Amino acid sequence: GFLGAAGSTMGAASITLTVQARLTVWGIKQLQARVLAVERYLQDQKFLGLWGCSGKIICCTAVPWNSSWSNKTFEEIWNNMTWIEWEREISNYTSQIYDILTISQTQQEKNEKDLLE
Amino acid sequence: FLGAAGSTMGAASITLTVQARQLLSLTVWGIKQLQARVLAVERYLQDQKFLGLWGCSGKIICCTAVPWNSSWSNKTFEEIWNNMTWIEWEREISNYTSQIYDILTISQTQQEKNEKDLLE
Amino acid sequence: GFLGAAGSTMGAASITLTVQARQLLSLTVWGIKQLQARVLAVERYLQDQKFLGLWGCSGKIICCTAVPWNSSWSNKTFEEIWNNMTWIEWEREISNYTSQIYDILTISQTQQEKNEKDLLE
Amino acid sequence: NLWVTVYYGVPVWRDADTTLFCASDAKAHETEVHNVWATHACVPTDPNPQEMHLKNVTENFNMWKNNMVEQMQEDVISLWDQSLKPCVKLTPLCVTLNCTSADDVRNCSFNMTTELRDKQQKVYALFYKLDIVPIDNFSEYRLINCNTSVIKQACPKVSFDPIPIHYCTPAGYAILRCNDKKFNGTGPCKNVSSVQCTHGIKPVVSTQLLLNGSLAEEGIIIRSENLTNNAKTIIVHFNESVKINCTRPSNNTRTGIHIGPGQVFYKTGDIIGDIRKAYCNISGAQWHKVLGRVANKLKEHFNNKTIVFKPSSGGDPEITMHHFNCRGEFFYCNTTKLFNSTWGETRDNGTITIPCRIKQIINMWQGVGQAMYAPPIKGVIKCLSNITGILLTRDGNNETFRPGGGNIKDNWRNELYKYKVVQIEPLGIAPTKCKRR
Amino acid sequence: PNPQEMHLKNVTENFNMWKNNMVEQMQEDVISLWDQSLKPCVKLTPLCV
Amino acid sequence: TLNCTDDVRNCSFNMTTELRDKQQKVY
Amino acid sequence: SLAEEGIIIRSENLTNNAKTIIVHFNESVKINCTRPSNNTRTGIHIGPG
Amino acid sequence: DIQMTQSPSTLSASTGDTVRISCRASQSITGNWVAWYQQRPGKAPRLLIYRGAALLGGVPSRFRGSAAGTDFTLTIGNLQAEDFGTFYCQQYDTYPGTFGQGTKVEV
Amino acid sequence: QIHLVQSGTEVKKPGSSVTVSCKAYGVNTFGLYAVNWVRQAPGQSLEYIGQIWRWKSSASHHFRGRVLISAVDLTGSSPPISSLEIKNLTSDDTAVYFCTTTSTYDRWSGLHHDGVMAFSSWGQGTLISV
Amino acid sequence: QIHLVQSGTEVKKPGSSVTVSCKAYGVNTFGLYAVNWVRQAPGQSLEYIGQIWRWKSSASHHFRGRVLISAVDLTGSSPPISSLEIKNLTSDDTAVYFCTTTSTYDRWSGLHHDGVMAFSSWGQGTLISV
Ligand SMILES: *[C@@H]1O[C@H](CO)[C@@H](O[C@@H]2O[C@H](CO)[C@@H](O[C@@H]3O[C@H](CO[C@H]4O[C@H](CO[C@H]5O[C@H](CO)[C@@H](O)[C@H](O)[C@@H]5O[C@H]5O[C@H](CO)[C@@H](O)[C@H](O)[C@@H]5O)[C@@H](O)[C@H](O[C@H]5O[C@H](CO)[C@@H](O)[C@H](O)[C@@H]5O)[C@@H]4O)[C@@H](O)[C@H](O[C@H]4O[C@H](CO)[C@@H](O)[C@H](O)[C@@H]4O[C@H]4O[C@H](CO)[C@@H](O)[C@H](O)[C@@H]4O[C@H]4O[C@H](CO)[C@@H](O)[C@H](O)[C@@H]4O)[C@@H]3O)[C@H](O)[C@H]2NC(C)=O)[C@H](O)[C@H]1NC(C)=O
Ligand SMILES: *[C@@H]1O[C@H](CO)[C@@H](O[C@@H]2O[C@H](CO)[C@@H](O[C@@H]3O[C@H](CO[C@H]4O[C@H](CO[C@H]5O[C@H](CO)[C@@H](O)[C@H](O)[C@@H]5O[C@H]5O[C@H](CO)[C@@H](O)[C@H](O)[C@@H]5O)[C@@H](O)[C@H](O)[C@@H]4O)[C@@H](O)[C@H](O[C@H]4O[C@H](CO)[C@@H](O)[C@H](O)[C@@H]4O[C@H]4O[C@H](CO)[C@@H](O)[C@H](O)[C@@H]4O[C@H]4O[C@H](CO)[C@@H](O)[C@H](O)[C@@H]4O)[C@@H]3O)[C@H](O)[C@H]2NC(C)=O)[C@H](O)[C@H]1NC(C)=O
Ligand SMILES: *[C@@H]1O[C@H](CO)[C@@H](O[C@@H]2O[C@H](CO)[C@@H](O[C@@H]3O[C@H](CO[C@H]4O[C@H](CO)[C@@H](O)[C@H](O)[C@@H]4O)[C@@H](O)[C@H](O[C@H]4O[C@H](CO)[C@@H](O)[C@H](O)[C@@H]4O[C@H]4O[C@H](CO)[C@@H](O)[C@H](O)[C@@H]4O)[C@@H]3O)[C@H](O)[C@H]2NC(C)=O)[C@H](O)[C@H]1NC(C)=O
Ligand SMILES: *[C@@H]1O[C@H](CO)[C@@H](O[C@@H]2O[C@H](CO)[C@@H](O[C@@H]3O[C@H](CO)[C@@H](O)[C@H](O)[C@@H]3O)[C@H](O)[C@H]2NC(C)=O)[C@H](O)[C@H]1NC(C)=O
Ligand SMILES: *[C@@H]1O[C@H](CO)[C@@H](O[C@@H]2O[C@H](CO)[C@@H](O[C@@H]3O[C@H](CO)[C@@H](O)[C@H](O)[C@@H]3O)[C@H](O)[C@H]2NC(C)=O)[C@H](O)[C@H]1NC(C)=O
Ligand SMILES: *[C@@H]1O[C@H](CO)[C@@H](O[C@@H]2O[C@H](CO)[C@@H](O[C@@H]3O[C@H](CO)[C@@H](O)[C@H](O)[C@@H]3O)[C@H](O)[C@H]2NC(C)=O)[C@H](O)[C@H]1NC(C)=O
Ligand SMILES: *[C@@H]1O[C@H](CO)[C@@H](O)[C@H](O)[C@H]1NC(C)=O
Ligand SMILES: *[C@@H]1O[C@H](CO)[C@@H](O)[C@H](O)[C@H]1NC(C)=O
Ligand SMILES: *[C@@H]1O[C@H](CO)[C@@H](O)[C@H](O)[C@H]1NC(C)=O
Ligand SMILES: *[C@@H]1O[C@H](CO)[C@@H](O)[C@H](O)[C@H]1NC(C)=O
Ligand SMILES: *[C@@H]1O[C@H](CO)[C@@H](O)[C@H](O)[C@H]1NC(C)=O
Ligand SMILES: *[C@@H]1O[C@H](CO)[C@@H](O)[C@H](O)[C@H]1NC(C)=O
Ligand SMILES: *[C@@H]1O[C@H](CO)[C@@H](O)[C@H](O)[C@H]1NC(C)=O
Ligand SMILES: *[C@@H]1O[C@H](CO)[C@@H](O)[C@H](O)[C@H]1NC(C)=O
Ligand SMILES: *[C@@H]1O[C@H](CO)[C@@H](O)[C@H](O)[C@H]1NC(C)=O
Ligand SMILES: *[C@@H]1O[C@H](CO)[C@@H](O)[C@H](O)[C@H]1NC(C)=O
Ligand SMILES: *[C@@H]1O[C@H](CO)[C@@H](O)[C@H](O)[C@H]1NC(C)=O
Ligand SMILES: *[C@@H]1O[C@H](CO)[C@@H](O)[C@H](O)[C@H]1NC(C)=O
Ligand SMILES: *[C@@H]1O[C@H](CO)[C@@H](O)[C@H](O)[C@H]1NC(C)=O
Ligand SMILES: *[C@@H]1O[C@H](CO)[C@@H](O)[C@H](O)[C@H]1NC(C)=O
Ligand SMILES: *[C@@H]1O[C@H](CO)[C@@H](O)[C@H](O)[C@H]1NC(C)=O
Ligand SMILES: *[C@@H]1O[C@H](CO)[C@@H](O)[C@H](O)[C@H]1NC(C)=O
Repeated sequence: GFLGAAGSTMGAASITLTVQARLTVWGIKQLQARVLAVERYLQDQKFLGLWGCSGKIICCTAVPWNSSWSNKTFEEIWNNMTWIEWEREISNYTSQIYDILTISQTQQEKNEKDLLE
Repeated sequence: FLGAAGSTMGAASITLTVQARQLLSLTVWGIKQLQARVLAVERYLQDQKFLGLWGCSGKIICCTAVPWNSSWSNKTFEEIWNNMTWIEWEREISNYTSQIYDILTISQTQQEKNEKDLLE
Repeated sequence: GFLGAAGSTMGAASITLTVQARQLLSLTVWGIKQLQARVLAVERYLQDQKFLGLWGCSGKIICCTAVPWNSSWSNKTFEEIWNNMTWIEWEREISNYTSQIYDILTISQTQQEKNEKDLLE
Repeated sequence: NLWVTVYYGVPVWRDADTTLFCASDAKAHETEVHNVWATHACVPTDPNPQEMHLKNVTENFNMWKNNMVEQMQEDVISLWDQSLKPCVKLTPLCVTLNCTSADDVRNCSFNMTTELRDKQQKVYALFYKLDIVPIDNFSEYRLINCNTSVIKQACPKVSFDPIPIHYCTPAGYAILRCNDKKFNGTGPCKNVSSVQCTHGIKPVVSTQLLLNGSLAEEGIIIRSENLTNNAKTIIVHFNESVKINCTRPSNNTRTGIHIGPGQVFYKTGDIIGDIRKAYCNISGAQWHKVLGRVANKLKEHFNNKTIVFKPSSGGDPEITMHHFNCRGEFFYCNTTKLFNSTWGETRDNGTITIPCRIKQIINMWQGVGQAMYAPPIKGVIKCLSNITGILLTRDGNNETFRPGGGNIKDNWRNELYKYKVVQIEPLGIAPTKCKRR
Repeated sequence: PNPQEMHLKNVTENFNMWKNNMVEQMQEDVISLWDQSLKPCVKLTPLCV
Repeated sequence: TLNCTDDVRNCSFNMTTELRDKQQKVY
Repeated sequence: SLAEEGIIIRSENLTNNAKTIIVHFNESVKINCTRPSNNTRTGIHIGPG
Repeated sequence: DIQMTQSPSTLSASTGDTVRISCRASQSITGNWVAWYQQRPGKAPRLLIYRGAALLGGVPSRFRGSAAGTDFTLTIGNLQAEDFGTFYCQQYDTYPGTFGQGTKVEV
Repeated sequence: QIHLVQSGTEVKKPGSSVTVSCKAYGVNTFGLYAVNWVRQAPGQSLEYIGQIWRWKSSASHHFRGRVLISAVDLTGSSPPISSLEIKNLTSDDTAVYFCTTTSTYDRWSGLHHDGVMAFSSWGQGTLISV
Repeated sequence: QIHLVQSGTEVKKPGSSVTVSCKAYGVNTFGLYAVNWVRQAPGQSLEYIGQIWRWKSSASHHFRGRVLISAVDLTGSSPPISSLEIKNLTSDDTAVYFCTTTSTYDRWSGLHHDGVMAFSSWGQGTLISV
């Protein structure tokens, strides 16, 4: 999660994805926050690993883009639309895309195991 | 997750991936959830540490170059995968899990050393 | 435990780095003294992997990087780095260029990912 | 020609301080009877010892800047305090005592509350002279810990039996053990070793003599923060442990009275049989042998001057008497017979019987810990302990060494002197010839 | 919001009602909930007269 | 109950002491 | 903290008079408060410690 | 074995005049094993900088250092009267440690 | 804090042996400290004579066999003491002599490196004329 | 809750200028809400006239230059007021004008995007005959 260049359109912002890194009242406020942050990071990586994208900031996949998600061309998506606007546009089809990505990675793993006989 | 726990290994193995844990998204009960969450995080991280040391960093089904010793099981492939379930199998090979873990780690070490040697 | 070959020079120790390989780990006063330790260790391990992943390794004990060795970091040649130098001594020698090396590795992995995406067209 | 290569798991470490959790033995609360040290909560259970000898590794140890001893101090104080929260509060008997005046006990009478808030009962209780301060025949008195704090009784099931407590370390850290003989606790260490868990440090609290501790390997070791400074206590460690036998040979009666709803206050009623002073027996030959060895070791560090042990100057019984805990009854012994000699050597070789005075209003920690009241123990109590060290305090031709003196931490500095908390950094960058991403 | 159950087909599991730890945990939780619910309440120590 | 005689009031009350038996008059 | 360019009026609902108008100043008035009486603190003992 | 030389053999400046004292080595000190000293007349040397650019406690923050290969420099922002004196350049990267000649700063 | 004091000032005939003493106030022990002996010529730069580090004595090649360095740590009466004994004095030794101690406790301080260290605490100095 | 009331029914001679005023009871500010003007011809479907969104006013291409949208937010006396002025009235302007306010606070509501929004609250409506 790198805010900044967040009003920048997708084409300009994707380039600017960069180096990610480099009892008391306050006693439990720190611990609960730390546990929640750890659980959220491990869920983001849990999703990212199921698609074969573990350890990759920009991951390409073999899932064709259905037009039911959007019939907006590459230039229209990447030249005059920001990331928040895009994720609002495709906010209804995130679960379906997650399922398709998981199924595609499963198919790729099965095919890889088959080719190894 | 335990679904298809009565299916023989071969039949279930295809169903291990049909659903792959996808699409998740100071009182008496305060301590319970915190301890549970920390324990679950630690256990999941430990499972990945074992799974990562063998080269299977992000693979649900991971092939390995370790040959199957016959002392671990003399049973043939069809006798393992057609008339045996996962609980029965892991009970059968319950004494050789530590040894197999060590052999997997050693094999991945050998593969990584050979890969580094080739790059030189 | 990662600390076994600690007086051994880096050349001899690097063999024993993978021998260990961390192969197997298979509200009272002590109630919080363990929970805090658990959370701190978990997040420290996750930070180590997050650094390791950003460089493209993500699960390799000995990870190979395409970054050339700048001479300002160390003018010492490979033999006198690996035959008369231990790991603590080495990391003390290069203690001033760890942040720069981290940044260079992250930039290099970003460049390699961009090239991989460009080749895929 | 050379390219960066990243290694994970390198033997690189730094000094650090963190929270070390407990790991008691499988006995839990000593087969499940509540210990004041809460040793079933030391959830870790210590099954196997993993150690590694760090070859060709020299690490600098400074036992006087260890944070392990301070963590032990805080943990022990917190465990002691938390065991007294459930127990009875003894505010009803901060009351004027009509003590019979002309043995150390005193027959005192006072009006004490009953289970009913309306009614009051007159109570007769035998209070020790050490727990009584004159109010200023039948003079009027009051308990000593009345103008400072409110005392709390000890729960009947809570047992003060020091059982070993291990200080283990979280993942990503390690504990360095010195394993080096005759270690002064301050300097280089040649066979440093990496352990996950410390040995069992018994939380034994004592003032002038360290009992039941870990005893040295090859000789008597003298450890002081600053030898020139006379305000720095000299901690002596023993190759061999002198044996002390402490008894209270008087059968005592605890007669619980009800001072509220469900609150029973246990008082000493009378002695069934002879009245016998408490004492501790120490063999003269063994004690004088060990004291001669200590005198020689002190001559080594003190310019070969004649070493004169002299009895403690005086003050509070806690400060200037050997204090310990036999079976839940706290003793305050006179060590004047023990520490009285000049070397460079009393020729007695028989048992040394030293008087002791039992107390009940206990303040083990000088204000930082709570004040408690120890209920009497019914039968005669006998405890068999080995002394493994001394705490001396030199005062400014010869050097004189009063016994006792020190902080509470000095009891555990003979235990945690060789352990060092160390943080492991597993990432490493080295130049190698791989060249591939 | 939703049950999220699933039926383990061809799975036989042995149940012992009298060695369940869930009931012991329920007892401890209920006792603790009563205990904490009465801490911020009147003490009625004057009534013992 | 106070026996009183930001304008202060000089109140008199007899209250507890370190000893539960004895009470001290306080001004 | 004091405002940057001008005095700012912040109310939850201006029309409602039960909502407290909050005024922010871009200039801070200085207040000097003093209690000029030499006072004596005498500590009596009401219990053990 | 490594001979370290100091750029300005003597220097001239006054209060408020920041001076850059430079130093060069016979080899490449990539570990930044260089230390800086000040010697007032009739007194012992005082350590100001260790490990290239690290400051001791009790040393004014006006003193700062930089490390770049064989070039090591010492800068004194807002030079003051007590700062005047001979400055030394030391290397402890290899045995034995070696000192630069000197840089006298005078009014 | 820490204060280093040396043994006054001596003027001796050539060929004699001079002993300079170094009494370290504030040093808990020479196990965690290293005494480094350096000499300053009347107009020249400072030179390095030798050291004791972890109770091991060493001197630079120029001073090998011609100097002796000894040290004893805390006693009841005296602080840690270090002694520099030059043998066969010559007119070239007309220089101020300094005694220095640095904390070699933590390996990541940067003041020390493989036994070759900076100089953190400086004594008054014993000018020697001959 | 939220209630919108408008000026009232008016009869105008063709060529005149009519102003419809909309007062929003329950809108904390027009910085967070957005006022959208809607006309409904007798029997026909609803049309879109113009809006003020984030204190920026715009109108549909059909109505550009023939309409003004103005608004002022909360004051001590009156709730936020929005005004609809139709210059150069013609017989085609006989429709039940409506006032709407939609909450544009959170971007993930779905009621709005890029300044084009669904109408959540509807005013009473002022029939205009000309
Ligand atoms: C918290 O802090 C916040 C700031 O930090 C603060 O925000 C501020 O809020 C105030 C409100 O309280 C804002 O001030 C108001 O802004 C309104 C919007 O103004 C914009 O739009 C108009 C109209 O723009 C159209 O027309 C012009 C000219 O033709 C074009 O150039 C435009 O492009 C646009 O045209 C398009 O749209 C048309 C349809 O509308 C189409 O037909 C057309 O084809 C196009 O598509 C502009 O005029 C405004 O520009 C102004 O500023 C520029 C320079 O910046 C000037 O050059 C210019 O002359 C303008 O002054 C702007 O772009 C205003 O409508 C509103 O004005 C009313 O109030 C002022 C007093 O302040 C009056 O003087 C004025 O006459 C208006 O009063 C009328 O409306 C009220 C509302 O009902 C009536 O009650 C009143 O009776 C009066 O009606 C009469 O006149 C009308 C015509 O004026 C007429 O139609 C009626 O029928 C009747 O005769 C006011 O200025 C302010 O901007 C905010 N500031 C910021 C930074 O956000 C917030 O309030 C604070 N919160 C609280 C709780 O306090
Ligand atoms: C806790 O416990 C730990 C251990 O358990 C404990 O650690 C111990 O600390 C002891 C200190 O209290 C320590 O004992 C001292 O050790 C000193 C080091 O000894 C080594 O080096 C010397 C010198 O080696 C030179 O020289 C020889 C001979 O030429 C040569 O063979 C060597 O290779 C080396 O030469 C190299 O260096 C030269 C420069 O020095 C160079 O010129 C050469 O070319 C070459 O490069 C050896 O001789 C030893 O054998 C060791 O190898 C040691 O110096 C010191 O001796 C002093 O004390 C003795 C009594 O114990 C005296 O008998 C002795 O004479 C010394 O006393 C002189 O110095 C003191 C210092 O102030 C002075 O006050 C005295 O008056 C006296 O001066 C006079 O004599 C000297 C000559 O001796 C003259 O020069 C003067 O001018 C005067 O006339 C101690 O022996 C012990 O080793 C250490 N143990 C361990 C295991 O670590 C720790 O201290 C404890 N903690 C506490 C708080 O107690
Ligand atoms: C900041 O603070 C102000 C002042 O407190 C507040 O303004 C008030 O807003 C509320 C909105 O919830 C207003 O309540 C509504 O007002 C309208 C019109 O009000 C005017 O006219 C009435 C009658 O003459 C006057 O009393 C009033 O003072 C105004 O002059 C009323 O039409 C509404 O009627 C509803 O109330 C009935 C009970 O009284 C309900 O049975 C019913 O819900 C009525 O609404 C129904 O009417 C529709 C037909 O028109 C019908 O089809 C629907 O079914 C609908 O349910 C209601 O009283 C209140 O008047 C405002 N007060 C003032 C002084 O202006 C702001 O809202 C507040 N801001 C924020 C952000 O909270
Ligand atoms: C030093 O250690 C010795 C032994 O390690 C301690 O002596 C032992 O003390 C325990 C309790 O403190 C005794 O156990 C108790 O015995 C009584 C009487 O039989 C019994 O009623 C209790 O339930 C409990 O079992 C134990 O017998 C005793 N052992 C010996 C040999 O004396 C000693 O107390 C320690 N010293 C200090 C100061 O802690
Ligand atoms: C190489 O890395 C080491 C890593 O520690 C650097 O040492 C550190 O240097 C900084 C900069 O001077 C020190 O911070 C300063 O500390 C002083 C203490 O008096 C303080 O007054 C200043 O305000 C500032 O915070 C830091 O303490 C020091 N750390 C250690 C352990 O020595 C060193 O500077 C690096 N080398 C170069 C050439 O940058
Ligand atoms: C251990 O305790 C002794 C005694 O308290 C400490 O020795 C004292 O050290 C201080 C330095 O902090 C000495 O003060 C300095 O002495 C020199 C020489 O007199 C003087 O020029 C300075 O102005 C300053 O006064 C002090 O004299 C010395 N006292 C004695 C009698 O030895 C020692 O520092 C402590 N050691 C540790 C481990 O801290
Ligand atoms: C769109 O495509 C995805 C996969 O590419 C598919 O799952 C989904 O059913 C498709 N939707 C429609 C409406 O065809
Ligand atoms: C986009 O695709 C949809 C159906 O998938 C179609 O109705 C629409 O006309 C397309 N738009 C363009 C610009 O091709
Ligand atoms: C994106 O769309 C807006 C409005 O539709 C348009 O003004 C802009 O020119 C478009 N982007 C590009 C690069 O043309
Ligand atoms: C079984 O074979 C493996 C190699 O795959 C070997 O490492 C292991 O030692 C063998 N088992 C026994 C009991 O020798
Ligand atoms: C499993 O083994 C039994 C042994 O008799 C055999 O009858 C059965 O057919 C085997 N399972 C399958 C699926 O063939
Ligand atoms: C530093 O690197 C240069 C090569 O540019 C080499 O000639 C020189 O010997 C090196 N010095 C050291 C001390 O490694
Ligand atoms: C390390 O360097 C020293 C001196 O440069 C050399 O004598 C030694 O041989 C080197 N190490 C090894 C293992 O050769
Ligand atoms: C103390 O008790 C005795 C008898 O028990 C009684 O005679 C005497 O008056 C009492 N003294 C006080 C001060 O109450
Ligand atoms: C350190 O200990 C090991 C075994 O504990 C022993 O073999 C070794 O000799 C010791 N170190 C030295 C220097 O003797
Ligand atoms: C202590 O160790 C042994 C007994 O374990 C004893 O024989 C030896 O003489 C003693 N050492 C000393 C301090 O003299
Ligand atoms: C010791 O005293 C207790 C206290 O009642 C008594 O029960 C026991 O019999 C006594 N023992 C002897 C030997 O008299
Ligand atoms: C202490 O008791 C033990 C065993 O009970 C005995 O061996 C020893 O001699 C006794 N010591 C004295 C001084 O009585
Ligand atoms: C002295 O008693 C303790 C009690 O725990 C025991 O551990 C120790 O071994 C005894 N001393 C000797 C020399 O046996
Ligand atoms: C204080 O004590 C006196 C007797 O000593 C008593 O008469 C008085 O009533 C007490 N104070 C109050 C407020 O009752
Ligand atoms: C804001 O700026 C300064 C206060 O720092 C003052 O001169 C000016 O009048 C202020 N503005 C208002 C509206 O108070
Ligand atoms: C005010 O009174 C207090 C109370 O004793 C005293 O300590 C202080 O010095 C007085 N100050 C002046 C200025 O008189």
